[PDB]
Amino acid sequence: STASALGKLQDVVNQNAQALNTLVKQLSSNFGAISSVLNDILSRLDKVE
Amino acid sequence: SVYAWNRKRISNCVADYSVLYNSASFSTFKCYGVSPTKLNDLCFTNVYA
Repeated sequence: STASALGKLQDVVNQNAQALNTLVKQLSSNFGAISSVLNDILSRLDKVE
Repeated sequence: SVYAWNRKRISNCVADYSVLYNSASFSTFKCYGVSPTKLNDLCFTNVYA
């Protein structure tokens, strides 16, 4: 009947899931670059700049 | 004139930037966000001149 009686395991799983999720989400940050996709900046620029 | 610069819209066309790129009649050919030679593969819409 009682829910959330197993909080520790759920917390561990949630921690792992959110770590992976934010790691995935970091892929869409300019970091100062003009874009966050390699192919597009490669296809629009030249191999010096 | 300087204060009354003229605007043109370009859409629904086919563009060949290579011929004008090879043309030496232009004193300065300075492209900012893309490589001048990489214009023949990527294409856009609502070109403003």
